[PDB]
Amino acid sequence: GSLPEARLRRVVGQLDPQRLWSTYLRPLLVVRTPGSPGNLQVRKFLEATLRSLTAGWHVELDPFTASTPLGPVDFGNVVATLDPRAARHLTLACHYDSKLFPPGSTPFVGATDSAVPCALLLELAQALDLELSRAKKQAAPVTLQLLFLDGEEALKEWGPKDSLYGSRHLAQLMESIPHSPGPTRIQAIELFMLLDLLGAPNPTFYSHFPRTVRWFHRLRSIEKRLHRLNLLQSHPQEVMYFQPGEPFGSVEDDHIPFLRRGVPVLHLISTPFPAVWHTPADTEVNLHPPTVHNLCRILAVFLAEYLGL
Ligand SMILES: c1ccc(Cn2ccnc2)cc1
Ligand SMILES: [Zn+2]
Repeated sequence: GSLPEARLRRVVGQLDPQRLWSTYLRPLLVVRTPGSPGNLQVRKFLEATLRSLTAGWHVELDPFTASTPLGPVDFGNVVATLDPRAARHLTLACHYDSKLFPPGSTPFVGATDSAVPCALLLELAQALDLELSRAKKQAAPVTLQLLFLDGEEALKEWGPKDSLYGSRHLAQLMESIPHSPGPTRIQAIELFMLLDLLGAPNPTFYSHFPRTVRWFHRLRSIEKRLHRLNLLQSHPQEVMYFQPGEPFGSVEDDHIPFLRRGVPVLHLISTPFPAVWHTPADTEVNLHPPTVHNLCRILAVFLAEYLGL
């Protein structure tokens, strides 16, 4: 169920690293705390970019107001579903908000956390647009969904109530909406793959959920293959990212509200975290571009194999 070497090198060749970097990543690297103008502008940028894709995605916002330590705040999740008619979908997710820090420092823009995840999803959707479009026209049975969640980060301290505002809301919302066969939109998620903390040098990923280990093994195999095919940079050893064995640690994140409702999850998060995590140095200059593009190639092959593109 793997690509022939020919399909694979063509798929990798559809990626455009400058597009990823300049068209998708750079515009996100602004302060975008919930309720801010910057957050609103990034939301509108994601929406408009997704609506421009030629495949003709269904794009909708999930807006809500919630109580926070800062008083009422308005949040909005961006939900892009390629074929709303389809029974089920692979869902790829990330958070688009940036963590609020108090005034008086260099602004926190969360390059790894999660501007790079956001940009990867946009690049994958654009690079595979012709294949995705063809699949949707063929009424392919499993479509693609991209979620850009708001309010992942705590506004003032992490706990079950000041965190995950967007994902908690969206999971409850999906539970309340009928789908066919469903019976609700929660059952339409065939797999929930959450990208977080990506773009630093030397990431390490582990399988967080035995239920989904087969897909983790697929990612590891694709890393090894692309290494052997001379398609990964600054990758001097065949397995570097996808590590076998017990996880370093689990991480509370936007998958939790879905996991608790029985959705299968793969958590694609570096553990240990980037050295710059939750400091103002989590910026563009501290990203490692070759790693970002390595991950984009791994993910593009994964996506084409998962969906038969
Ligand atoms: C502790 C608690 C929660 C997290 C979740 N997280 C992920 C990205 N930024 C924050 C990480 C560590
Ligand atoms: Zn964070």
